[PDB]
Amino acid sequence: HWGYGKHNGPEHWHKDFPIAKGERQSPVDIDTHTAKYDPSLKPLSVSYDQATSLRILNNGHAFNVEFDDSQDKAVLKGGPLDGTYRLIQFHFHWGSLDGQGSEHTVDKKKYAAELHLVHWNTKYGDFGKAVQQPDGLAVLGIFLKVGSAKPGLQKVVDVLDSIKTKGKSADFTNFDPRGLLPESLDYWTYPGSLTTPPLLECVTWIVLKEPISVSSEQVLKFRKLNFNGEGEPEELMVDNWRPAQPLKNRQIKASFK
Ligand SMILES: [Zn+2]
Repeated sequence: HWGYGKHNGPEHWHKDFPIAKGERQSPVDIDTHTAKYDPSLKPLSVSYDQATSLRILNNGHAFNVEFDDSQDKAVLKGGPLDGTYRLIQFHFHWGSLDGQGSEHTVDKKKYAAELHLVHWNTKYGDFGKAVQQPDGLAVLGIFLKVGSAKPGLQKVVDVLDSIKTKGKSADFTNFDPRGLLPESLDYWTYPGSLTTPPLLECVTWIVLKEPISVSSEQVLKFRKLNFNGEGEPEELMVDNWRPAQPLKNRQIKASFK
């Protein structure tokens, strides 16, 4: 099965998922000088006040913080988007070392980690139908650098001991994802894909320019998670990132000058 090891990592995924070599794959390098300001983009609207988190799950590739997406409770709209996109989960990608871990890069710079807040277009009814559409998902990507602690991340960090291994979940109610956002909502946007198999080309990416800072202790706790299940040989969950893919026939647009 696919993963992030030498024998099953990103360079192998195309054998089971040929779209891995497709025309709109993610992540990409964001070349800041080539991205063009688009004055027709609108401000992002991130409306998370009524978010209902439910559970946190180690799925063997990352951990997902899952939300109730059966009503418009936590939604993303505006920016490049037409319509309303409902938050279903967030997760991170991170490195074994502070100098790598992000999926997107900025002028080839790798951040220590990257947060993905995943939303689906309500016009398609359910996430499973949305991923079959070219405008099915909107993913808000936020870079993490190591410095000061992010207070709003600590509740996530502290539950990780209870979901160490693949297949473990824990109750995770009343978590406010607003505590993971930077000050500015300036962003880059482009059409792309899921960054894990099945790699479907269904995502409008919105990548924030401003990173958030997390502490060394916080990222060290991410690195104590395991890819394996309980009772199996320990393989630390680190370096769960796909590298940048060819931009091909795409333009990255900036919301800011
Ligand atoms: Zn992701």
